Amino acid sequence: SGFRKMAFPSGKVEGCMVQVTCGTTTLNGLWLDDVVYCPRHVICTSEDMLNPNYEDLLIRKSNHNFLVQAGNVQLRVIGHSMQNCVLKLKVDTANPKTPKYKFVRIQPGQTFSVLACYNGSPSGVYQCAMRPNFTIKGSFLNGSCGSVGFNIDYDCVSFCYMHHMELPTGVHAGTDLEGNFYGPFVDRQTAQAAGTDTTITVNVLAWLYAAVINGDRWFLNRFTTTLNDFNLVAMKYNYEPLTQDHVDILGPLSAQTGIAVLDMCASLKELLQNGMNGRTILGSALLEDEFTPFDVVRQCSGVT
Amino acid sequence: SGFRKMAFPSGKVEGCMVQVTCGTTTLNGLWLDDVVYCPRHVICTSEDMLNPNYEDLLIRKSNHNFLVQAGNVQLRVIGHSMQNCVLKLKVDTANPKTPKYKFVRIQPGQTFSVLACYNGSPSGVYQCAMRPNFTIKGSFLNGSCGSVGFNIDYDCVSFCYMHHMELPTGVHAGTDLEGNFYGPFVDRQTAQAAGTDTTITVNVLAWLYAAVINGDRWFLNRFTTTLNDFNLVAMKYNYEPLTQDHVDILGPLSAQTGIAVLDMCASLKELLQNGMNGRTILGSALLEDEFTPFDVVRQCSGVT
Ligand SMILES: *CC(=O)N1CCC(C(=O)N(C)c2ccccc2)CC1
Ligand SMILES: *CC(=O)N1CCC(C(=O)N(C)c2ccccc2)CC1
Repeated sequence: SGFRKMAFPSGKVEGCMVQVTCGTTTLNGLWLDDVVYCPRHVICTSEDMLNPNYEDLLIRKSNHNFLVQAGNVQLRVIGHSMQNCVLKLKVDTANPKTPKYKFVRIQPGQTFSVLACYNGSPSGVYQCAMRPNFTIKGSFLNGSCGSVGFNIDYDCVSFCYMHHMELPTGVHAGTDLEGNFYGPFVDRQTAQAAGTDTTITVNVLAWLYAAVINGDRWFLNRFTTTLNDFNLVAMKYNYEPLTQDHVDILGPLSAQTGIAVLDMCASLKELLQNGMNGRTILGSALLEDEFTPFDVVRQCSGVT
Repeated sequence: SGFRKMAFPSGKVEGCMVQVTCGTTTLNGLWLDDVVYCPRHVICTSEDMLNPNYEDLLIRKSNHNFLVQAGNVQLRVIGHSMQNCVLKLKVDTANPKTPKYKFVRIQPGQTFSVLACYNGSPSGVYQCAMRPNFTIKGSFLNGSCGSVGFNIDYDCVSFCYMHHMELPTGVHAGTDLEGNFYGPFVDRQTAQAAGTDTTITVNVLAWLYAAVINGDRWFLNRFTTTLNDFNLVAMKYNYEPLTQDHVDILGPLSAQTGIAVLDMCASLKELLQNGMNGRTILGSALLEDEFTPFDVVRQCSGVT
């Protein structure tokens, strides 16, 4: 028992982190096979970032300008191309530690682990969620750009995120591994405000199931609700509307605990309308929304 | 910017996890050099655990009874000995992936990362603290025993914890790597209740500094306090008494932010006496105490 915010083991991704330098700028790169992926803003100067024309700035760069270092050994760059907002630096050596991998584009509500790196060196690992406004609440300093978000399915790493920007409100923006930003964010230093940060309703319900499974049951009540009734309450509190897909996705947890999804919705409805009353659920004083139903199932069963 | 509960990169420790089986029981073992460390309760049957005489149960076991498997390759056991509550299985092969390491016994308030494993396979990584009552709030299922807690100082892993028990209240107990349990817990299925779970005051103050550094400043007030006055309030709310050592330990953070430690104590005093008033600090609705001043400094600067 016990339920914790748990990141995937980072070993497989640590073996992929390299340091990329272009001029005065040093950020991280992901080394898979003979390609190093990194944010294209590595070629910008602090002046360029205000309004950069990346195709133009890239014409001024050659293979030898991209300094790629894996630990203390330098990698030879034999090609360079821009794919959307990432650079793909072809190296002469395939990464011997390349795990089995996929590049996936996740949806908001989906969670992943971030291996925070600086100078191609990993510093820590934490669990994030792609927020419904396509931002992530990360922990990234200068030098952390190029750090990746991933999920692991047994031995295959599904890379979903690469860090690019910090919005002036402290939230983070980045791309999938094809260089397409999540949401409307651009790799430009401009006025990009994040939209409403809605709460991931299905994730809160999943975490309520995790709590019942681990002994925290005080919030269970004698009520039920409907999807439409619950949604009126979810609307009021800036929660994602609950769909029959989310109800179906919650099925395995409903089955295991014996609590119908709509009854758990009525518990969540009461928690929204009345607060926690100074109580906690899984050691938290607010409704946690960065555990998916799959994360709850994984942790509650011990998937490796 | 952004502050997250961050675990150390788990790569170095993943390469040490092995599966240990003794009879019907399968748990995890730590493979460093030619020794595999595992909880001594691996030799118990569910009947034995009520009142086990480990020296007696161990006489019935030989080197060939300890089945040690690293991935799909079996390790030959050439020796076995009991050190306090852990078994040390000498193998014929030194772990090629043995990182630089230390075995350290941490104090309560100190934090570490747990690589949760099942059948010698890592499932996830999360950050814990050794609670002042010598328990940890982990996430461990059956099969997770033998999972370790660690800290990393550049390339040296300091192993501090090995999982052994789950108390009937959902909290966890284990040993350092010399087999000595933290606190008064024993590897016996008996009535072991955890003591008062006091809040790690110095860690809360450190996390308040992390919050100011990242933009959350609403809780800052026009008050100050003394160590003795603050301690009257800390006593009332089951907080650890603040010492001049903790004030000194907070020095670097006080210096960086310009907020005197005692002024931050007065902010913490007001938060204790008045609550958060439905507000949050670093995305949390309660006072976080599992970030040490060193963790705040590390994350706020990007130590790899
Ligand atoms: C996220 C990251 O690693 N980086 C973005 C900020 C950047 C930096 O420190 N400065 C000042 C800069 C350089 C070039 C272009 C814009 C801003 C380091 C890399
Ligand atoms: C923590 C851990 O991995 N283990 C302790 C519980 C144990 C188990 O499932 N049972 C039923 C058991 C076996 C032997 C002795 C006591 C309890 C699996 C290992």
